Amino acid sequence: PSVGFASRGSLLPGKVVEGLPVMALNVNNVDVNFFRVKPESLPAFISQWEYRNSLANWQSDKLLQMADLVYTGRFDLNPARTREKLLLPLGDIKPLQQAGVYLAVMNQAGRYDYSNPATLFTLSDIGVSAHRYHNRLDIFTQSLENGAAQQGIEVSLLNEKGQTLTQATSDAQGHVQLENDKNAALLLARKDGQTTLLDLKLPALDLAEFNIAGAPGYSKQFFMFGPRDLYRPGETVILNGLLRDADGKALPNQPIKLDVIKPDGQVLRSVVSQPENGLYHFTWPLDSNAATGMWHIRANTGDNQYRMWDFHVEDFMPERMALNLTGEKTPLTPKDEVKFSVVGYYLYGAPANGNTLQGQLFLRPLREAVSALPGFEFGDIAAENLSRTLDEVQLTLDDKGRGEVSTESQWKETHSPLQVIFQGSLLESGGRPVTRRAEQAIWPADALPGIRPQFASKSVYDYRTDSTVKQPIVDEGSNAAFDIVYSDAQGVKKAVSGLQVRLIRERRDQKDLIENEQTLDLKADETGKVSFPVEWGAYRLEVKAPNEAVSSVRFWAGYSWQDNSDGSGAVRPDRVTLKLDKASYRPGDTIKLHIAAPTAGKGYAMVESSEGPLWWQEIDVRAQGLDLTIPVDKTWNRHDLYLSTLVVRPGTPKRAVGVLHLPLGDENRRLDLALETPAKMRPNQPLTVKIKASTKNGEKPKQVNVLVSAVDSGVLNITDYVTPDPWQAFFGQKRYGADIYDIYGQVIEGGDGDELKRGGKPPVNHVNIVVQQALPVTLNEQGEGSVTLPIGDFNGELRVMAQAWTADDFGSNESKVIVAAPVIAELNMPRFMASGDTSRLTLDITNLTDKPQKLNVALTASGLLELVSDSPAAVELAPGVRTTLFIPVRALPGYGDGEIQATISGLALPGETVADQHKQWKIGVRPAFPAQTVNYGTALQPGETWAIPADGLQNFSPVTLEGQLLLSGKPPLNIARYIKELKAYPYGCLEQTASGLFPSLYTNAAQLQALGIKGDSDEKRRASVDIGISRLLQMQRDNGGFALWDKNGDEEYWLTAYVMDFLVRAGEQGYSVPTDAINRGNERLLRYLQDPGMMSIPYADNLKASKFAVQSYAALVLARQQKAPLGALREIWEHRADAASGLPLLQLGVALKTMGDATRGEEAIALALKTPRIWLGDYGSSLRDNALMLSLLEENKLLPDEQYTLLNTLSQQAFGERWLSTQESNALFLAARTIQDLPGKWQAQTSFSAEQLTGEKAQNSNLNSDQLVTLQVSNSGDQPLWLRMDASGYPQSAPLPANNVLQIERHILGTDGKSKSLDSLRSGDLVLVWLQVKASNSVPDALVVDLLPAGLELENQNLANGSASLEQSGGEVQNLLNQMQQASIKHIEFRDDRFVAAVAVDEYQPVTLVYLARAVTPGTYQVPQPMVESMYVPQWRATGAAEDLLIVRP
Ligand SMILES: [Cl-]
Ligand SMILES: [Cl-]
Ligand SMILES: [Cl-]
Repeated sequence: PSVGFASRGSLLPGKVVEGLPVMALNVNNVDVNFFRVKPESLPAFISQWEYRNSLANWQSDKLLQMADLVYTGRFDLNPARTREKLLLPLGDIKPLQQAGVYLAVMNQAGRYDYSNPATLFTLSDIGVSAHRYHNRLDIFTQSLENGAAQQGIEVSLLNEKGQTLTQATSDAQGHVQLENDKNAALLLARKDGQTTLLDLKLPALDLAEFNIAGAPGYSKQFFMFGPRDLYRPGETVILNGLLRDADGKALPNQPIKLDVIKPDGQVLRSVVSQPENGLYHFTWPLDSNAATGMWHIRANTGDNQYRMWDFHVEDFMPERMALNLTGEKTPLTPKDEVKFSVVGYYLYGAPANGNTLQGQLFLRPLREAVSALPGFEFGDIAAENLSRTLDEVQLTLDDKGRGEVSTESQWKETHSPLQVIFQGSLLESGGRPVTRRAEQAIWPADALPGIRPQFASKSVYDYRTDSTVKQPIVDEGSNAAFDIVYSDAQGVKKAVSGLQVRLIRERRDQKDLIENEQTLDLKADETGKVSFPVEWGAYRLEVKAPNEAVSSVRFWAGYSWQDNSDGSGAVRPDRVTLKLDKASYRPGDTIKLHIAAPTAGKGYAMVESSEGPLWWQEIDVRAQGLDLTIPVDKTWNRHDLYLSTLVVRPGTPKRAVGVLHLPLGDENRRLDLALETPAKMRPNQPLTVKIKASTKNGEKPKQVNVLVSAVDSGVLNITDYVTPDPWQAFFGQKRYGADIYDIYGQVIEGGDGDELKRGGKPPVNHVNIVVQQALPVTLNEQGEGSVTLPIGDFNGELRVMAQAWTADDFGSNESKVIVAAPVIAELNMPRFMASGDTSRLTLDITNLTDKPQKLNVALTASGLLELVSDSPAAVELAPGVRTTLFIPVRALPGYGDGEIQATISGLALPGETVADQHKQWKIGVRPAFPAQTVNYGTALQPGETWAIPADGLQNFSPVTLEGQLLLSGKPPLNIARYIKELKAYPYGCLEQTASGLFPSLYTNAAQLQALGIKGDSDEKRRASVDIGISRLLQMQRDNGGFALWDKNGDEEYWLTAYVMDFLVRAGEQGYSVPTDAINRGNERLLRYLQDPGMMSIPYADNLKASKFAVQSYAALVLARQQKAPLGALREIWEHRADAASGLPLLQLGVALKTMGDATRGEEAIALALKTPRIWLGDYGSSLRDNALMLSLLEENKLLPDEQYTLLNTLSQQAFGERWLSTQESNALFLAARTIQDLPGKWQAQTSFSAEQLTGEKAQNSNLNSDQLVTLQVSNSGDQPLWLRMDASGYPQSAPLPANNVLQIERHILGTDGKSKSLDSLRSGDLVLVWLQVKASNSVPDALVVDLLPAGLELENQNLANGSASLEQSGGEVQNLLNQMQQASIKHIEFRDDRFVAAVAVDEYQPVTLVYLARAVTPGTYQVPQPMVESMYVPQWRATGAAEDLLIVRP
């Protein structure tokens, strides 16, 4: 009993019309109404309509207000009881033959439903295909069916408002060139001869199947390069630069502005770089307190289009070993055993003989099985057990440093492609791994079916998994389109017949209901396009190939509440395989292109750039292929040049696109750079690099400049660093500078360092980073030169890198130099040690001589290190043999460094004298517990002095004690942070009305503008107060009391005092309130003081407390008018014990003082500031009451010291409050509106300065323990100064677990999801450390510092290539990972001695954090407690439960 639009397209052709396609079942008569959309403001209609399937009855009023009804036509059909689709004769409708975009709303004759089927369309046989560029836009007009009517004058380009900007004609048969805008919205065709709609708001055609990728530097090229992309905090960043034009040619000496960007996006430093001999060179030191993450240097050549140079800043350890994990290139069959070949070796040139390889084998689905087909999914999504942990790998490499990893197949009957991932960790003799990942593809057949939905993927919430996930969605009652391909691993589409295309409806709340079935035949290099009528709910489209291989994609049918993925539903055109005769072309050459389209079709063939086309027209394509000539022009001096083709053929006219990069990079512009270095060398000796630049036929290397660098391979392998190539930078394939738009897809068919200070001074890491960069040299007449780089005490591999340049000639080369001693003696130690820890250090002595060696190793420990044993080892080593000495050590108490020294004897050298060798290794030591923070804050009056309390810095060790002193002229409470808007609202009930106007009695537009708060004009605000008064007066009852809405309603006792307070204050602020109303109100307030017994508050939990709050408020309002009888006040005072808050007592106190009883008045006020805080009925809270008490004290100019105490308390309460009620923000605004009205100027004389300190804003000053213990500050100003003192450092001993506001707990799980037994921990084990943080109020700036036991090392997730994955190894704690994904995390840091997370937490949302760690150095370790604290409020702090010692076994 339904009828709806089947095509859901935006354009039906004027030729082969057949009207609008409609699918009906048992519906004989259909009433359709057509509406012509108003030409003006048409983009506003499209954005509101969003190309829907149906029209909502309420939302129809707004949408159809910009469209006029032209025809009301009913249509006669003949179905009695099949759901056949049919035509709609539109040719007889004369108003529809006119220009404009139409909307058809159909309904069953006498049916009334919530929504009726609706579609937006245009009747036209015109087919435009626009091309967008950075400045211009070239449109190509055509025609549907047999004919390519190219003439195009009719181009209506409308903006966001809905006004046409330009319209003209050009080129052979017809074409048009127009000015492009950044905020352009539409494009329309023809004045009277039909209309074609094309909008720029829709995503441009997806060219994902085409190689249109490259650098976006179409303008003057600036190649940013350096010796590495990975730095440690405290290192000097080296960056070089060469500026050239679009064709790599030299240009005049111009300055380039460079900015250093932090991971948070803030700039650190800005410089103006000037070139020296055509070379740019930027150097600056990273602070030791620098943030870890992806930093970058951004360059500005002058085009204001930034050039980026990314670099990691991490606590990395250079790799001392190389690990190669190799699978098979070709996918395995489901019957095949999975095998990985392992190769490990020390970079100093020796195999990893006997080294342990620990690892994980995982089974995962291989859905993105063909890289050549991006977006195409392969395999059954409904198939179970495709994600598993296969085995834990534990093996020893042979004498050659070789091994093999294998697992028998446990997926022999799979119909879906799978993958086996080996996450292998090759371990050092100390336990530190070198981790790598290898993947093995498994294919159920040689060719598989692949599915790509043509519809967008939007983020839809799923309450079955309680997590929002982006999934391909389509509107309910609309057809779902899909691209189906039968492809091999390489991407070539194979011919197949008998594909079981099945539309399955998944159970909502029995079994999966098979909705529709199909049979598909595919041709080679053909993309199948299937469309199925979809109803509602969960769906799955599965295609089965005759070889039994099954592939399926899940999709939801329903509503979209915006939240769309950036162009997820973009049109993908059919491919036109374009072939070229030569691999590279030049200005003197002539290109011969073969256009091999799927079928015949007219359109265009051209050469493009980012500034426009260069071969504007070519129109024909005939038979099966077309070889055409393109003469490459001499003025084309750029490498962003591409080729493009378009073909169309009617049956609907199927469109196909072809795109290909035109290579213009000549090989004669490349320098033949040769580097001659020795293959092997000794440490502490200088390395010599012999450079030789040349080129064939020419052989003239005129003034060649060479920049030589040498970096440790163990640094470069972490980020698989590629040697910077200047030829590929300036001449390599640049990105496609165009965007293609066409309508063939819509055609109808039918401070700094402060976080590290809170955690504690990190121990120093003494690792050696071997990096060298010599000055740029000049090569002589022959093109010869030499660079000598001094190499220190390094044992490993060194990568020699060189960059060469002239004006247009660029070269790059690399060579590997092994730096190794005759006998290598290397010590493996943890990253740091804590006080009271024991670590088994390992010393590897390797004989790299051809002769046997006899040595003595003498060991001693200095600093905060001591040897557990004696180790007076006698070492005898045969050629190429390595031994490992176990050196157990203990870390002494305190913060500092430790050292192990080795003096080796009997080193027999050939020819050379036998002399003693010396080696030193340092380790950083720190306490095994987090730092504590002491915080002080006070306002110093002029002349007055502040000194640090004697009991303050007593628990800190002076060595690590650091502090921060912030001085300012304004209080720490910033009202703009809590109040963004302050506007009058004179409507609603009695409470709402008074609450929307109370702040409006005191502020003004000038004050709000100075505060940075949005408000009303003074005129609007005053008019609103007057409206509110007149409304409130109508709620006054005959007894003078006030009701909630009407004068006849029940009396509201607290609100009567509230509204009376408002109305009396309104009078003092220049507003008129009738005298009779005030008198009646005051008479009623007097009844409250005299008669609390007649008060009916039945919902009150504490009736006496409620009655007391009413009387005290009534008392203050009458006393401010000198109308409160002292007898009544004294009798209310006798019941003071009834108060449940300080506010009623402070109000009563002010009343007693005002009316004459200063003794009882001062007693009440003093009692109020000691009394802590429908339910109570007073609409109150602690926050509100503290702000009202503050205004009361200020207003009555009493207890200024108590005012400063409440102001600091308020600042912390506002900070910790999720949302503020109207009365809280009102009270807070009124208490803090006068503090920013004072200047920020301040003066102070301090203990740490001989010169006076002055400023106009808050100026921080870092302090050391000498300064802090004698810290004294004096106010030398005429205004009060505000000081904040934060001191941090390790205590002398470990404190006990404590918590205030915040809560933290730590638990360690194994990768099996079970609790890990902290004794049964072995060197190499991966563990999941789980933190849970809770809070009794909002902590927007919580800093989680989890100091590690020295035996645990973090798996740095930022350096994915060199570490184990949290995602892959955390499958058994997916609940915890999902909880963590929901947390608001500012940043996460994987440091040497700690895990750090900056997070927001509150009472309704506990935070879950999970991190992956590895047990490395064997020993017995102290476990520091987990810590969490607020940066702004350091008193919001928690230390988790004390844990048992951590034992790491060998
Ligand atoms: Cl080991
Ligand atoms: Cl006030
Ligand atoms: Cl802060």
